[PDB]
Amino acid sequence: IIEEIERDEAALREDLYSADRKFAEYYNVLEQILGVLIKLVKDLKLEHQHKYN
Amino acid sequence: ESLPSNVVSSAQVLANVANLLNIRDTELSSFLVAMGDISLRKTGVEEKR
Repeated sequence: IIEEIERDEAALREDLYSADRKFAEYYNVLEQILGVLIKLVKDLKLEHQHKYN
Repeated sequence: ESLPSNVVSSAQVLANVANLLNIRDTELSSFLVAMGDISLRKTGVEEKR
């Protein structure tokens, strides 16, 4: 029961715990799809090529 | 012949280690907190959020 309070808090946010981890686990794996497209203009590829065309 | 056999062996068996933090009344401290909220505190939000 003493640790059930922890379950009443840690397991209360257990879905909140894991979901935030996977909402933070995608900040880098998505960076190779979501974060490369910002890089795709920040790598000067389109910045020079909007001017290149 | 009855101090260790009866009153020590019945009053203190639920007084030594077990009921220190969940039986603070006759039998109800678990009912309203442990059974009451400590069973339900997670249930309060862990579906809404």
